[PDB]
This record gives sequence, C-alpha cells and structure tokens, in this order.
Amino acid sequence: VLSPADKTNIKSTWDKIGGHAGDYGGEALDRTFQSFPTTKTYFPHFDLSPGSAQVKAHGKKVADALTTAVAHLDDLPGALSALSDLHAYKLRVDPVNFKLLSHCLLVTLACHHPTEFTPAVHASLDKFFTAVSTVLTSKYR
Amino acid sequence: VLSPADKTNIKSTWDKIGGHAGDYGGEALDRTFQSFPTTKTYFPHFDLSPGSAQVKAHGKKVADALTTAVAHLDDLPGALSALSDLHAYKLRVDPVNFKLLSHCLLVTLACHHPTEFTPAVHASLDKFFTAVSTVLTSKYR
Amino acid sequence: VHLTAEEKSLVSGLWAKVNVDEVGGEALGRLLIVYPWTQRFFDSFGDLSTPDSVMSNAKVKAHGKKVLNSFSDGLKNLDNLKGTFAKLSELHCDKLHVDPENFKLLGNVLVCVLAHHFGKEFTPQVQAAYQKVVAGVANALAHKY
Amino acid sequence: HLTAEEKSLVSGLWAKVNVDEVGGEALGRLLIVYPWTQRFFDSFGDLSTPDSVMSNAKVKAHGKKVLNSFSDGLKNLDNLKGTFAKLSELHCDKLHVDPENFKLLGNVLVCVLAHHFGKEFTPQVQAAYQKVVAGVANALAHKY
Ligand code: HEM
Ligand code: HEM
Ligand code: HEM
Ligand code: HEM
Repeated sequence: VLSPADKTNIKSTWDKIGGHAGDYGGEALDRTFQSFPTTKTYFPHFDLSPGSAQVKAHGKKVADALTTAVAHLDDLPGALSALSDLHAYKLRVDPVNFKLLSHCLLVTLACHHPTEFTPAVHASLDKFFTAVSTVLTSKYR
Repeated sequence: VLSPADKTNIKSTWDKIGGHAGDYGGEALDRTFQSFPTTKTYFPHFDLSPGSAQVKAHGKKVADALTTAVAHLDDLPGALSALSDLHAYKLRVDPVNFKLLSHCLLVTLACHHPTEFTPAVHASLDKFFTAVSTVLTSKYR
Repeated sequence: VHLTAEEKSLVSGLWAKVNVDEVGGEALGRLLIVYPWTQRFFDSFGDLSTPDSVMSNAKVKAHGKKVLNSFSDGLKNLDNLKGTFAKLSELHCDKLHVDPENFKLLGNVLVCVLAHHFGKEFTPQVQAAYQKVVAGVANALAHKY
Repeated sequence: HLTAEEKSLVSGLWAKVNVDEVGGEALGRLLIVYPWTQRFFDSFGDLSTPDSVMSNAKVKAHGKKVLNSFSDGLKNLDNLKGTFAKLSELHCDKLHVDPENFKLLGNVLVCVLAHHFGKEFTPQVQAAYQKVVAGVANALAHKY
C-alpha cells in the first residue's frame, strides 16, 4: 500500500526529476547491466556498449512506464497490465531482476537528487519500484 | 491472481485436509523449526522440544488463520489484517521466514496428500501461501 | 555447517529409494510450472505451455534425470560439494545465466517431490537433512560469483 | 574478483567517505526501508520514526562499526572469508540475521554512497562497489 505520504514522495520526486526521467531510465539500465551483468542477457538484441542508442531509447520506454505508474499510483495493476504480460509471458523475466533494476533506479535517483533522497523518500521510492515490480511479475502469480 | 482454478485447487485441497489442518500446522512449524533453525528464534517463549504443546497449539492457530484465508481468497488483506499488524509491527518477522513456513506447509501437504498434490495444485497452493505471506508482510509496504 | 552422521543416514536411506527415472523430471516439471519464468531457460525443450505438456515433456524428464543424478553426485560427495559442482556452477552462471535463487527454488521443489513420493517417511527430520543437502548443492552451484 | 581499475574506483571514493556518518546513514535507512530489521536493534532505544532512527545515537555509532568493518573488507578483498569469519558467526549464530539482509544493507550502503557522491558514483564505480558488498554479504553469510 502506497500511503498518501508515499504517493506524495513519489510524485514530488518525479516532479523533481522532470525532463530527466528518460535519461535516468537509461542510466538505471546502464547501472543494472554493469552492476548485475546477467541482466544483459535479456537484451541480446541490444548493443550494450557505452552510449548505446538502444539502451538510451529503452531507458526512455522504462522511464515512460514509471511516469505512467506515477500518474496512476492508485491502479498500478491497470496501468501496467500490458507490461505485466510482456514481462512474464513474453520476456519471462526472472523476478530477481526487478529488484536489481529497482535498486539501480534508486541509485540513479540518489545520484541526481541528493536533496530529495531523504530516508523517507528512499523508503517511498523503494515501495514504489517494488510495487511496479510486483505488478510486472504478477502474471507469475 | 488467484484464478478460479487456483481457488478451486486451494478449496478442494483444504477440503481434503478436512479436520487435519490443525495437526498439519503443527507439523509445518515442526518442519520449519527443524529445517530452518533460525525460525525458532521467533519463539523463544516456546518449548520447541518434540511433542511441544505450545507448538501443537500454535499450529492450530496458524491452520485456523489459513482456513480463514481459504474462506476469504478475494479478501486476504481484510481477513488477515490483525495478523498483518501482528507479524509486521509486533513480531517484526523477516519476510524471508514466510517463504520457509510456506515451503514447509507445501511439504506437509505433499506428505499427507500425495493424490491432491499435483503440479497444478502445488502451484495453486504455492500461490496461496505466497498470497497469505504478502498480506502478513504487507505492513512493511 | 554440514550433515550429522544421523542426517547422512536419513538422507542416504531415502535416496536409495528415489525413482531415478521420475523424481528429477517431476521436480524440474514442477519448477517450470510453479515458477514459470524458469521456462526461459528451456526454449529448446518444446512444449512447456501447460502443466500437462510440462509433465509429459520427454526432454524435461530426460534432463530432470540428469539433474537428479547430479544431486546424487552431490549426495555421494557431501564434504566436497564445491568440487562436484564447479563445472556445473560455471555452466549455469557463465553459460546459462541462471540466477542462483532458482537453484534454491529447484532444491525446495525437489524436497516437495520427495515429500510427495515418500509421504510420512519424509519426516521433519529427513526433511531438515535434505534441506541442508539442497542448500549445499544450491550453494555449490552458486559458488561461481 | 574486482579489477585493478575497480580497486582504485572503490578506494578513490572510499577515501572521501564521511566515516562518522555514512555507516549510520546506511543502517538508519536499512532500518527505515526494511522495518523488520529493527528486530535486531531493541537495545538501540527509539527507532519508531525515521527521525528517531536518523537521530539515534547508537544507530550512528554502530553504523560506524559496520562502516569500519566494510573498510576492513576493502583492505582484505582477497580474503573476505577470513576477515568476516567471526562476524559471520556473530550474525548467523548469535544474532540470527537472515543473510538476505546483508545484501539489503550492502545495497542501502550503495544508495548512501550514491547519495553522497552523486555523479561521481558512476555506473562503473557502483559496479565495483556492488562486487564489494556482494563479497562482504557472501563472506558474512559463509557461516551456514
Ligand atoms: C521498473 C521495472 C521495469 C519497467 C517499468 C519496464 C518497462 C518496460 C517497457 C515499457 C518495455 C516496453 C519497451 C517497448 O515497448 O519498446 C519493456 C520491455 C523490455 N523489458 Fe522491461 N521493465 C522493467 C523491468 C525489466 C527487467 C527487470 C528486465 C530484465 C532484466 C526487463 C527486460 C525487458 C526487455 C528484454 C524488454 C524488450 C525491450 C526491447 O526489445 O526493446 N524489464 N520494459
Ligand atoms: C505464513 C503464514 C503464517 C500464518 C497464517 C500465521 C499465523 C499466526 C497466527 C494466527 C498467530 C496468532 C496466534 C495466537 O493468536 O495465539 C501468529 C503468531 C505468531 N507468529 Fe505467525 N503466522 C504465519 C507466519 C509466521 C512466520 C513465518 C513466523 C516467524 C518465523 C511467525 C511467527 C509468529 C510468532 C513468534 C507468533 C506469536 C505466537 C505466540 O506467541 O503464541 N508467523 N501467527
Ligand atoms: C539447483 C540444482 C541444479 C542441478 C544439480 C543442475 C544440474 C544440471 C546438469 C547436470 C546439467 C547438464 C546436463 C547435461 O550434461 O546434459 C544442467 C544443465 C542445465 N541446467 Fe541445470 N541444475 C540445477 C538447477 C538449474 C536451474 C534452477 C535451472 C534454471 C531454472 C537450470 C537450467 C539448466 C539448463 C537450461 C541446462 C541446459 C539444458 C539443456 O539445454 O540441455 N538448472 N543442469
Ligand atoms: C552486511 C553487512 C554487515 C556488516 C559488515 C556488519 C557488521 C557488523 C559489525 C562489525 C558488528 C560488530 C560491531 C562491533 O561491536 O565492533 C555487527 C554487529 C551487529 N550486527 Fe551487523 N553487519 C552487517 C549486517 C547486519 C544486518 C543486515 C543486521 C540486521 C538486520 C545486523 C545486525 C547486527 C546487530 C544486531 C549487531 C550487534 C549490535 C549491538 O548490539 O551492538 N548486521 N555487525
């Protein structure tokens, strides 16, 4: 359950990241790929070299989904339904990988917005990414 | 989610357990405590020796809770609200431990109900115990 | 932190009676069914699209038997699980890219199948001993990274 | 298994770590973000809010011990098993901390480094630090 406070934290954070969201999606993937290289294996079709356009373009897609989720915090299941199907049914993403990417999203956010990244907002953002991950892995349950 | 088939599997299984549920809870705890001794540390007030009346008694409580949950599959959060408070706020049970008990509940059911314990029922029961666990840790999110 | 003599006795007594032809494919089958993301690794195995296709999948059965046999290798060398599984750890990590969490899931599914097959003989004590085994195998498989 | 480059990436940043604060911050955040972890810290007094967690003197002091322990790990990257063996038995056998929590703490530490260093905590730096915390978490967990 995203509390009113969580939702406020998530939304103000997203307000703060603004037009960076796309770039942060790409950095978050970059961080995931570098930190947890097994995640690269879901993207054999991607050039995963530095400054990859595919990674950049994909971070933008990931960013956009999170931005959508942020607009629909009440209804992540409904907002992310198509993407649940994609991730479970087509991509068969191992649940562990959502935690890795979520961690890397948090890190990315902490790297860019130290001021906003208070313990409470960290907790809210964590809950946010985990809630998104839960929906993205829901076709496993 | 818990599909009609899942709920059918859970309910028909619980029905087959019939009046053994309480014993099975005791057995599931016994299995948890033996297989994952660290789980014993939540019960320092319990005599955990074989035949323990406290363990037996608590297994009935756990089984009762699960039986309550079987009757309320479309509302595990409401049905288990007091218990989510307890386990998160009072007991501060590491989410890890729910997997362990859930595992031993599956084992316990497999030990006693080989016929019911088809792959499909295994999966539904897993989903069930995971859904119960999610609720019982839901006060961490 | 290994098995007591008594636990080793418990493990080998049951293990002797494991159906080496079936238990492997049944664990692998239930893994693929219970944890469907694990099917990502088995695109070459053909139809896994229903519990029935999974359970009647010849390649699931044949592979599960290799897996079970690798567990037997582990049980025959409980004080050298690292060595026994080094090659398999490299395979799974470096070549297959299987997250190690799934080794634990498979070990626990195997424990379920053991429960399923042995019933009351799969006592809490026998289980605890087997949990050490499967944790040890999962840990040995994980030792790469 | 960090590369030389990764060693100096880590050492480079670590030398800049506020050793009085970072451990406490990481531990405080762990306690906040994963509230079941407070179960181990009943002797620590008030942890009932983020603000009490973050102002908790013992969380700060103990977080400093955790940090020094990491530093210990960074000076012995070729022998984390030995370095963390007694702490492994402490955590596993006395404290009964599930090893998964070592990973979380490692990762919260990473968040705190990211927080403190911003753009300097590059994907590469983070990658190197991810091996360190994984190595530490694994060394701590190696006593079961
Ligand atoms: C925060 C959680 C995640 C979100 C919001 C997310 C979002 C998305 C979106 C929106 C797409 C569709 C992109 C498009 O239509 O072009 C996508 C595709 C994809 N996702 Fe995820 N994802 C998440 C987690 C993961 C994880 C953890 C992995 C595996 C490590 C993964 C692997 C993939 C892959 C391989 C594709 C296909 C991309 C392509 O071919 O361009 N995703 N994801
Ligand atoms: C996952 C399914 C679980 C269910 C359905 C469940 C159910 C219950 C119930 C109904 C109670 C209240 C008993 C009473 O009122 O006397 C309880 C208490 C308790 N639970 Fe759980 N529980 C579960 C998981 C766990 C786990 C994983 C742990 C920790 C390993 C745990 C630790 C405890 C402890 C220490 C108590 C207090 C028992 C007493 O003092 O009598 N529970 N649980
Ligand atoms: C945890 C204990 C495990 C053991 C003891 C084990 C054992 C083995 C063995 C012996 C092989 C090579 C078989 C041969 O030579 O033909 C193998 C291959 C393989 N394993 Fe595992 N395994 C384990 C877990 C897993 C898990 C969890 C997965 C994925 C979810 C997995 C995925 C695979 C795949 C995809 C292959 C190649 C199969 C093929 O294409 O022929 N294994 N395993
Ligand atoms: C994974 C990285 C960790 C490291 C490097 C670490 C390090 C340490 C060290 C060095 C000590 C001894 C401090 C001293 O007296 O010098 C200690 C004690 C302790 N640790 Fe950890 N720890 C880690 C994870 C955790 C986690 C995740 C928890 C709980 C969730 C935890 C709970 C405790 C507790 C309760 C003590 C005793 C504190 C006291 O009563 O003073 N540790 N740890």
